[PDB]
Amino acid sequence: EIEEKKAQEESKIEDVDKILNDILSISSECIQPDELRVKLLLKRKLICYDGFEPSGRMHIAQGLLKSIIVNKLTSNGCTFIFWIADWFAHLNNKMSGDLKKIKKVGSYFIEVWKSCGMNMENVQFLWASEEINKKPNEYWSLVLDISRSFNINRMKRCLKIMGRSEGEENYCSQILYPCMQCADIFFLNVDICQLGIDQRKVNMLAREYCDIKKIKKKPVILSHGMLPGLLEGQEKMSKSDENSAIFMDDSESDVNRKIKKAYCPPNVIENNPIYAYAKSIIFPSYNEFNLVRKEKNGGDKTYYTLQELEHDYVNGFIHPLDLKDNVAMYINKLLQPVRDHFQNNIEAKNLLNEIKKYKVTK
Amino acid sequence: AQEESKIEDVDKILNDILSISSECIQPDELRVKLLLKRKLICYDGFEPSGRMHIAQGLLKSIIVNKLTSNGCTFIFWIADWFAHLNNKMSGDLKKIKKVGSYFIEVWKSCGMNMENVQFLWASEEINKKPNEYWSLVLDISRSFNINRMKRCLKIMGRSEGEENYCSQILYPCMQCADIFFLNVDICQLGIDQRKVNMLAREYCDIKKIKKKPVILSHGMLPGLLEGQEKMSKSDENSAIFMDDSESDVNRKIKKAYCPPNVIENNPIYAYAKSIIFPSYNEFNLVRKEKNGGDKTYYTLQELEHDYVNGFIHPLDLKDNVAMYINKLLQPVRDHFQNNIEAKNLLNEIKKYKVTK
Ligand SMILES: Nc1ncnc2c1ncn2[C@@H]1O[C@H](COP(=O)(O)OC(=O)[C@@H](N)Cc2ccc(O)cc2)[C@@H](O)[C@H]1O
Ligand SMILES: Nc1ncnc2c1ncn2[C@@H]1O[C@H](COP(=O)(O)OC(=O)[C@@H](N)Cc2ccc(O)cc2)[C@@H](O)[C@H]1O
Ligand SMILES: [Cl-]
Ligand SMILES: [Mg+2]
Ligand SMILES: [Mg+2]
Ligand SMILES: [Mg+2]
Repeated sequence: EIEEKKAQEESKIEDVDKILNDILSISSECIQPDELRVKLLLKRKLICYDGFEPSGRMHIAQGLLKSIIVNKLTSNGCTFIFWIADWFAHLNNKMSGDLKKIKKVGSYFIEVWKSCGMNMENVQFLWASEEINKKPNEYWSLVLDISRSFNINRMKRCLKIMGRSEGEENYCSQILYPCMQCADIFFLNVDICQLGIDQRKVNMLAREYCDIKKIKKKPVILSHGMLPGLLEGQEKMSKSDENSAIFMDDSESDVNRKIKKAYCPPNVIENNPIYAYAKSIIFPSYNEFNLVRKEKNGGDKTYYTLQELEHDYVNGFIHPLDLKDNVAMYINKLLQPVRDHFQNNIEAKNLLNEIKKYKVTK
Repeated sequence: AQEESKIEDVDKILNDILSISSECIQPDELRVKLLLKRKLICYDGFEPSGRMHIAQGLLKSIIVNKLTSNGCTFIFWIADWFAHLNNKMSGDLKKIKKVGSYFIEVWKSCGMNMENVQFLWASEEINKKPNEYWSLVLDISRSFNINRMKRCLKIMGRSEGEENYCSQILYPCMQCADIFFLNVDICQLGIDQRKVNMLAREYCDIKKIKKKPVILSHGMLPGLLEGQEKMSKSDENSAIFMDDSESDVNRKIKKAYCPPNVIENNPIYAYAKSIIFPSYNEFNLVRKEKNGGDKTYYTLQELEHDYVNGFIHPLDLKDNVAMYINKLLQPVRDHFQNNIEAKNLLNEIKKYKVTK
């Protein structure tokens, strides 16, 4: 009974190390893998979350890239919260600060995520407005206590989380908003903040708040990297950077048109967004990269690892046009279930029609 | 023609109010208000951050009773969450609430036990309508930049000099929201609060709200010692407290600043002018014959002439101001000496360390 106990304990540590190692694989940065390892030792599921301003069409980093990450976590003992940050978009002047339009876009985001090929068993969609107003004393008390703990300058270091900067006129809303986002982490009892690296400053503020308050339960920051825009030098795909985005409602022709003229330098993967889509979206989705091409250009070839793919790209074995053509085809295939849903479901088709009539305000 | 009477009345009302007030942001709006066949809503707000000083009881009572007697409601906003946000009473909301309770006991025994006065708790009222309240706070924050809002630091007793926490941006957004949340017609606070009252009127113009609050600011009662332009818990030994005993009052007044011939920033004279003379409609100065003998003052003009000309020595003014303050505090003393439950409450809050 000492050797089966030993074999019971060994098998558990190997499981955790493998669970940790590929939870880390979706990530650009983890603020303490050792703390993540610790948290995966709990019997319970770990609460993870990301949050979204409903501010316009959804681009493929928020749908396609997101679902890969969420699927990895929910198949590894996590629960995942999508926080529909409607009050936040309103505070940040989005959708002309019209909350009815914001909530329409939020419903649209949920329709997208539900047809994204995410396993939904351990996924929840929570609306900021609804949840804050279920427990408004607890929530605003937290907001106020966070505001007392940090000075203004420190909080202005979080402007990037709302797409703002010191350069513009800074409204007091830009102090309230990061206090609220920080409060959300505690309000939602999050174990893992799982947002893009542009949100990291307010996730670090939350850890700092823990030290200030002598809270030992600190959230782990599991940041994912920025999916780049189509054009050279666009580090971040977004509605804000013109011509940078493929959207979740783009048609098969739109995707083909956008990929064709995207930046894809020969022999180079640094700052190459076509390669980035291959590496961050297609390869995790398919677990191989199957490069299809004409016999004239070398026929088809399957890449079973990312190193294989990189090697053949930098040495000119893969021409840019072959890389672009396959990336377009795989993005189109990954968007097929979303397209089907908005063609076959007339309520959802309606809703997409309504939200596309809106004006994208900043 | 009976609106003739209506207009004569209101004009008299307005003249009295402006005299006691230090500044009124638009008499003409206040006149329009006073000519609404409804009850106007007035308010003042207090952080429960320590013992109450005489500006907040004895002086407060004079303007409150003038407004309520004309049909107004006067809300005393017990700003418990604001005190916690402003780091008072060690941020112990339980102590803040006990202080708030003791405030109500003081106010009820110094002239505010009345139908037209409401004692409302900030925490309680915000949590009845939290979506409405916080939506306002957020929309106010969107409307003003950080520099504009830091111009309100004085309303919390803070300055640009010290470390400015984000709580000092949130607090004025919340105090501004209160004005609309409480449907206030007249903000009747000290002049140290005027920056955020002006922000509320600016918010109305930004939002095209035509119902704008009148700001009716009262002047600051000076502290006991030289150059303390404002009595406060903040300056130690600046304050006479509503719970001070007769020996405490006598001790503090004897020690106080009272420059001969000088009325400017002379706190002893300020207490005579702003509290005693309005409360009694006269000032009876008791003195020995060799020092000028007893004299009854029926106007502030004569009191000022006699003081500036050296007819009233500072010791005589002090002895009489102390007598009168003790007289005015007698109903408070009797309440806390007899109402054993108020007695126990005073004994507890006296034991609280005042924090900033
Ligand atoms: N190009 C890209 N590549 C990869 N990830 C991306 C890219 N663009 C955006 N994201 C990620 O999408 C999510 C939404 O983005 P956004 O709506 O801007 O978030 C905000 O405003 C946040 N303050 C919203 C918010 C509010 C409260 C709260 O408690 C949590 C969050 C974030 O995780 C972004 O990092
Ligand atoms: N020496 C003095 N002479 C004459 N009046 C004085 C003197 N000292 C203080 N007051 C006056 O007493 C009252 C309380 O004072 P405080 O508790 O400091 O107020 C604050 O902090 C206010 N932000 C509290 C507040 C919060 C929310 C809101 O919706 C309204 C108000 C104010 O009206 C002061 O002007
Ligand atoms: Cl409400
Ligand atoms: Mg082929
Ligand atoms: Mg009453
Ligand atoms: Mg005599």
